[PDB]
Amino acid sequence: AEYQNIFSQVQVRGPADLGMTEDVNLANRSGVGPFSTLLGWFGNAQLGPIYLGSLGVLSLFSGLMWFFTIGIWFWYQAGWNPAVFLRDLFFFSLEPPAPEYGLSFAAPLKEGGLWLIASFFMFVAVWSWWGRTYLRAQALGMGKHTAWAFLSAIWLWMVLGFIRPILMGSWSEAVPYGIFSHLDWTNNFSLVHGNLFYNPFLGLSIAFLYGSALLFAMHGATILAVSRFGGERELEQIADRGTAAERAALFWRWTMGFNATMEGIHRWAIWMAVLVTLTGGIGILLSGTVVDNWYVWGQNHG
Amino acid sequence: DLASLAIYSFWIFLAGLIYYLQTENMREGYPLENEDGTPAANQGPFPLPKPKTFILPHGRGTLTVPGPESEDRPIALARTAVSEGFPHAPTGDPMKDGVGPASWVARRDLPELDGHGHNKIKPMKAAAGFHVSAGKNPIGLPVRGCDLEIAGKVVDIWVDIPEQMARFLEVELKDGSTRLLPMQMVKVQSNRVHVNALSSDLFAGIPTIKSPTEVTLLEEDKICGYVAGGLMYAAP
Amino acid sequence: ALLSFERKYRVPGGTLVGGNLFDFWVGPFYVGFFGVATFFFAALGIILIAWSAVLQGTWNPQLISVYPPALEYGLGGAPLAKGGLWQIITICATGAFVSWALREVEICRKLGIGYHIPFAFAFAILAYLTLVLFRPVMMGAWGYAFPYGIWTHLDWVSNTGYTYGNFHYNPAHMIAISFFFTNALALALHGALVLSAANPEKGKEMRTPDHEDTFFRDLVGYSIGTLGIHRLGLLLSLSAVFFSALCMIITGTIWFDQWVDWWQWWVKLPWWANIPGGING
Ligand code: BCL
Ligand code: BCL
Ligand code: BCL
Ligand SMILES: CC[C@H]1c2cc3[nH]c4c(c3C)C(=O)[C@H](C(=O)OC)c4c3nc(cc4[nH]c(cc(n2)[C@@H]1C)c(C(C)=O)c4C)[C@@H](C)[C@@H]3CCC(=O)OC/C=C(\C)CCC[C@H](C)CCC[C@H](C)CCCC(C)C
Ligand SMILES: CC[C@H]1c2cc3[nH]c4c(c3C)C(=O)[C@H](C(=O)OC)c4c3nc(cc4[nH]c(cc(n2)[C@@H]1C)c(C(C)=O)c4C)[C@@H](C)[C@@H]3CCC(=O)OC/C=C(\C)CCC[C@H](C)CCC[C@H](C)CCCC(C)C
Ligand SMILES: CC[C@H]1c2cc3[nH]c4c(c3C)C(=O)[C@H](C(=O)OC)c4c3nc(cc4[nH]c(cc(n2)[C@@H]1C)c(C(C)=O)c4C)[C@@H](C)[C@@H]3CCC(=O)OC/C=C(\C)CCC[C@H](C)CCC[C@H](C)CCCC(C)C
Ligand SMILES: COC(C)(C)C/C=C/C(C)=C/C=C/C(C)=C/C=C/C(C)=C\C=C\C=C(C)\C=C\C=C(/C)CC/C=C(\C)CCC=C(C)C
Ligand SMILES: [Cl-]
Ligand SMILES: [Fe+3]
Repeated sequence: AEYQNIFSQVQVRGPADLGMTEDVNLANRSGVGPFSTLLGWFGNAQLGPIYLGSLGVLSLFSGLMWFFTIGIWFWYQAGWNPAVFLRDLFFFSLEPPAPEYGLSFAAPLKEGGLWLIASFFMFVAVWSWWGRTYLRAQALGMGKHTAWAFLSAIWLWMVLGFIRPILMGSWSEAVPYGIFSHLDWTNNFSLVHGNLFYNPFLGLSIAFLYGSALLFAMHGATILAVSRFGGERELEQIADRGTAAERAALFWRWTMGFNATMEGIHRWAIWMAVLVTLTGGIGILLSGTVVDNWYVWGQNHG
Repeated sequence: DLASLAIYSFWIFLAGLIYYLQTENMREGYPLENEDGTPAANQGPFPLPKPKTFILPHGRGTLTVPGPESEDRPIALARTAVSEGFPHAPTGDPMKDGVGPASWVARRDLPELDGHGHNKIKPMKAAAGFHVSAGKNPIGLPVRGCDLEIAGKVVDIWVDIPEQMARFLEVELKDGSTRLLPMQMVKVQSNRVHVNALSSDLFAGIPTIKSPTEVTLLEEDKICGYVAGGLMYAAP
Repeated sequence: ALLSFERKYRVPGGTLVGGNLFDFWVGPFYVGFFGVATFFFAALGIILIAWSAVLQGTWNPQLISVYPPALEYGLGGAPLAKGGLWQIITICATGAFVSWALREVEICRKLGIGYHIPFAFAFAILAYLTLVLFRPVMMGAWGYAFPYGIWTHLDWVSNTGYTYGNFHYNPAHMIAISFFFTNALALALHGALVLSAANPEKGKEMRTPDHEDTFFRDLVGYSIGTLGIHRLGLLLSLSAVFFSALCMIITGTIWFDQWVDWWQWWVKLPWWANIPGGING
């Protein structure tokens, strides 16, 4: 048996790493947490520290509010009986206001009111966390790649529960907070729109979803294949190409006729991923607002 | 209609994106060459990208790509056919010459530095606070070759301090000297360390390092290339 | 024809079969015994498809479609026009995929790197085999496999899914989707991280892996590391496909009723099975 390097064979620990200090306000970084021997077998054993600024608390707070808001309702539905609560856990659902109220905020709590509340908490929780993602990169002098990629996912999210419901004219068009609920909603959205498979954007979106798995499988495997030449130290291989970067590239060139570079492969990676939700948001945004039946549209594109 | 507009726009966008992506992945290894190191006739449909420059972290300089490429080392190989497309055979000792699966590239002869400017990898004896926190500790273990013969014993572990990870094992040979073995190429067993890629009589060939407390990028490449080449060349 | 640093690697050796008979390149492509094997299987399979196109009456890519033998035929042979071409092509496809993996193994040996790639690819081949071979055989007829056609195969998915109600309820299909979703999230982060370090704020100096680790601990309070992130991606990927093949291998075999009903085992557990109120009471 040859060593595969999927799990480390020897763990090595040293003093806690307080991390790089840049324009970072060290007053907002907590203290290091414990070391996990378990995680250590796969990756880093160190937990923490974490940086909690005003936005972090803001985000983290409203994040729980959203979560709790939905949860008291699920309990209201379970008749406060902890037995029922568990049995029908996947069945509960906080639905949006009836189509009657349109895009109003006058719906009574037991009729969509809580939904609006919860949605509002989720709105700031996500957007404040997005800002957090940007500032955290600025404080360390790094590019904003993570913030722009995260924006892509936010796009699909914004379309699903905000932008589309407004262009349609009612919060009833949005997604319900429930496990089995949002599953039915999905199946249902497709049926109502003439079978989503006829929507060219779902098709692209799928392509990239499958492509993301193809790529990461390819990438992760490659790097492990050349980790015997320290292939994982991607940054230095970018500044001073080593044999790891050369045989990695050559493996793919001899296999499919072309290759990437240590930096290039990551540009392929960020876009393959980002396009999943980018293409998907457009597809959904045009559903019901511009195209009513994809089967029909497909019959004569227009 | 709008939907038709959207989807058509997208495909044009996607074509520009793939163009960008492909040219971006040509900043290394290009332009292509003939087996004799001469610029190849056709370079394909995509043009070389406009150069970009990296500012290395510790006064270590600048890097601009694409830029003049050149193996800054001799290649002991000779053609085996009269036409392009065939294997080139090693003229000497593939292991000693650093060709084929035993190849290494002329990386900077400096060590990699962590975020603060310190050597990224150090022997564990010189890294205060570090210790084996889990798994069999290899230190003091004898090392065996693919020929089932003992070639030495581990005397230390070189660690990556900023990533707290084991990267090499320092092994002492019968002649009293030591060599580095990449962690990813050894099998740590309950009562011994096994090394498949090499046979006992090859450990001495492993390239040696200048300073005993540091390794340079150039030395890592020669060491790793060497033991990986054993898979093919030590085979008998 | 060669990358600036390529000649030194193009040495003899590594082949699994045929010694040095096929040990050579064509342009950038390596050609092992399996290089030839895949070409043979692919040419043939493309030929049979072209021939199946005529029997059908179209040369339109959106229309062409090779269907498996009708259920009547069970697991036996069938006339070329009615399921036979599909069976032969399936063999060729399988021959072409397995050969490609083996060719990758040979490329691995010449370069002296690990076998993780061919290994990962095997999982994809496995998913394919579950759909066109394993499930059909366990169900009793080649008629349960999917047709080879750009749209007709989506019809299969759609129909096969709805055959058990809303397929969303397949539990193994839920795990699978989670891994797919997660792998994409992870891929987006890995690519953005490395890029934001190699391309720091305008004019600033190239960041280090230390900064990468810092950024994540600052953000979520933990960093899996550079080696860990690649182990993770490989794992999320292979797991997504593993649960996919699995959710299908059980559909129509050990479970052939509505998937939504499968969930009663939980709601009807003795204890809460009778309490009044809630959604199920
Ligand atoms: C996984 C569950 C279903 C399935 C469900 C779906 C669904 C749902 C969708 C697709 C879609 C696609 N499927 Mg499928 N598909 C299945 C099995 C297969 C098999 C196989 C050998 O088993 C193949 C070749 C394909 C191929 C394809 C593509 C034509 C198309 C997706 C583009 C893409 O980016 O893919 C990911 C791969 C990459 C990004 C890598 C690059 C590979 C390229 C794209 C392959 C091109 C193949 C070419 C069109 C066929 C050549 C055949 C000739 C005989 C040589 N599917 C199984 C049975 N498939 C999408 C579509 O738009 O359909 C109209 C779509 O929405
Ligand atoms: C894209 C089309 C549909 C959709 C279709 C589906 C389908 C189809 C499936 C899911 C499934 C899931 N969906 Mg969804 N889903 C949508 C939109 C959302 C919205 C929000 C939009 O803004 C969210 C947060 C979710 C969230 C979720 C997860 C709860 C669950 C997948 C696990 C996962 O790996 O997630 C990826 C994210 C991470 C790994 C990071 C965060 C950690 C997550 C939240 C952990 C969840 C654990 C889960 C609650 C555990 C249950 C078991 C316990 C023992 C009770 N969906 C849209 C509207 N969703 C799967 C499922 O199993 O559902 C029951 C499933 O099959
Ligand atoms: C309406 C129908 C049902 C439904 C019915 C099904 C059915 C039926 C199936 C799936 C399957 C899948 N479904 Mg579903 N599914 C639904 C809704 C969803 C939703 C959602 C958000 O609503 C999601 C995320 C998913 C997600 C998924 C995936 C987990 C999984 C497919 C990936 C896979 O197996 O790849 C595996 C990859 C392959 C099979 C490809 C192998 C590639 C081969 C080896 C190489 C080909 C090379 C090519 C020929 C070369 C070309 C060369 C050129 C030079 C390029 N489904 C609805 C509710 N789903 C499938 C599954 O689990 O399959 C096992 C499946 O059969
Ligand atoms: C290309 C698009 C893909 C993508 C990308 C993506 N996602 C991202 C990013 C990117 C680039 C981020 O930067 C961001 C991130 O920070 O990741 C680590 C994120 C992120 N993607 C997330 C989820 C997510 N992404 C998904 C998908 C995708 N993300 C796509 C596949 C999905 C699916 C598949 O549905 C989900 C659920 C988030 C985990 C994270 C952004 C976090 C956020 O917005 O947080 C607000 C904060 C809260 C809601 C906090 C409360 C949380 C819990 C309800 C309570 C329990 C935990 C809490 C810690 C308990 C505290 C207890 C106290 C007693 C102490
Ligand atoms: C029966 C239903 C049909 C259907 C419907 C459907 N698919 C869909 C949609 C719908 C309605 C989408 O909206 C979505 C899409 O984008 O479509 C264009 C999608 C899609 N269908 C896909 C695939 C797919 N669909 C399929 C099928 C079908 N889809 C059926 C035919 C199939 C197959 C094999 O049959 C596949 C492979 C994806 C490409 C794409 C869906 C989106 C996706 O993967 O998204 C990941 C990202 C998000 C959900 C991002 C929003 C993220 C938030 C910002 C984070 C949440 C924050 C929160 C704070 C987290 C808290 C976590 C706590 C733990 C802390
Ligand atoms: C964890 C598994 C993930 C994965 C991994 C993966 N794929 C891989 C690898 C890996 C590690 C490779 O090394 C290999 C590669 O070399 O990629 C560049 C590959 C690869 N993954 C590919 C495709 C692919 N992977 C997919 C998925 C996945 N790949 C998973 C997400 C999908 C999906 C989701 O549908 C597709 C289409 C190929 C591009 C490539 C392998 C190429 C190959 O084997 O080529 C030689 C074979 C031929 C020339 C065959 C042609 C045969 C005949 C012409 C008949 C055709 C029959 C077929 C049934 C017709 C189908 C028609 C459709 C309309 C239905
Ligand atoms: C254990 O018990 C306790 C009480 C402690 C907690 C219990 C809570 C539980 C068990 C919670 C379970 C929650 C679950 C399972 C939630 C699931 C949500 C799911 C599956 C999907 C969500 C989809 C939602 C998306 C599409 C929502 C998007 C929302 C927006 C874009 C915001 C829109 C904002 C609006 C309409 C109003 C705000 C207005 C402005 C602009 C200021
Ligand atoms: Cl300091
Ligand atoms: Fe990487």
